[PDB]
Amino acid sequence: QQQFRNIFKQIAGDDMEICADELKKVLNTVVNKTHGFTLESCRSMIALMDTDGSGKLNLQEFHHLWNKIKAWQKIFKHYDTDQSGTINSYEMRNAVNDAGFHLNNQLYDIITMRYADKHMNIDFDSFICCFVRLEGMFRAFHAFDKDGDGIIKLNVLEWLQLTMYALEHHH
Amino acid sequence: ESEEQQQFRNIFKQIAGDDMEICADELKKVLNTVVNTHGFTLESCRSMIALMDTDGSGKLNLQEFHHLWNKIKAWQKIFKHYDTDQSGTINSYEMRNAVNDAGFHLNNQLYDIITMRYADKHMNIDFDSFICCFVRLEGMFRAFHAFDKDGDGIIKLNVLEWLQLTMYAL
Ligand SMILES: [Ca+2]
Ligand SMILES: [Ca+2]
Ligand SMILES: [Ca+2]
Ligand SMILES: [Ca+2]
Ligand SMILES: [Ca+2]
Ligand SMILES: [Ca+2]
Ligand SMILES: [Ca+2]
Ligand SMILES: [Ca+2]
Repeated sequence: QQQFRNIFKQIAGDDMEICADELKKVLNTVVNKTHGFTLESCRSMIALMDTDGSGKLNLQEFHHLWNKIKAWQKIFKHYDTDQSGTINSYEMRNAVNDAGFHLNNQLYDIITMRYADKHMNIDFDSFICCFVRLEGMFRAFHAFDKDGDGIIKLNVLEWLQLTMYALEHHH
Repeated sequence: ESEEQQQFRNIFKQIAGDDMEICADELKKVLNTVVNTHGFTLESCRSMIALMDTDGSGKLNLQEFHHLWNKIKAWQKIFKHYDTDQSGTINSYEMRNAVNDAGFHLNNQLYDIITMRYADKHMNIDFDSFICCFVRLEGMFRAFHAFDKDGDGIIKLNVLEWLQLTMYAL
């Protein structure tokens, strides 16, 4: 992680961790070309990759976030054949499935309604935002499902753990 | 009491518009101008509505708002009790007590999660976050008992049910 370490150091600043603002800046500087990451996205990335609960991303946490964005970008580029900077809503079903998320029709429509624009396309920022929320929601759940069957039984404090973790707070 | 309900009818008559019901934007207006920045955010008002919209209309009628108001009053009294230095904030130990004072029994993991989500970089909770946390806590307790139809204290969820909930309800 030669100058990856160095990129992290520049933006992280004095506390050596990355808050939402620093993440936007680094992400829009290095993943580049309207087509940029919003502060909404970067906050949900922090919220969901912040594994030690510090509230900001350290190097290790940032590096995992980064490998995730790249892999998701590969899938975007694969479906945006006509370089439009967007994929239509049908391709999103495919994208999500390719990235490992086998869902259902109710969920595919929720995703389209939430993340598609008025032409029914989905830009990269929305694309990444949606995948961040799916991975984050899946990992929150998975922590109670180490056996892997996709089914969990919860008591009330377990459900409060899950849900209070899942509900982001922005102010 | 009755007078406060009259007062509140008069606020609604002014800002609720024709439906006499308040959406999240309208609630924001009300709370931040029955007070005189800090103040409640849209995000928090969205959660207040999720909590107290007991008829599922998506907005608050007068009675639902009155109930909300009362809870905010009660929680505010708890907040005061701990913000002794008048700082507008309370610290993280103070939140555990405030939480327990408000009736919620939780555990150490929940205290860490509350801190991660509601505390600033100094590990203090401002009032917007305090109330926002409290309504979510109460809302989530209500969800649980509503999902637990047999009452055995346990709920079954699959990953898709979960992903379904987290995309609209949360
Ligand atoms: Ca920093
Ligand atoms: Ca961290
Ligand atoms: Ca395209
Ligand atoms: Ca299981
Ligand atoms: Ca209205
Ligand atoms: Ca209502
Ligand atoms: Ca204080
Ligand atoms: Ca049950």
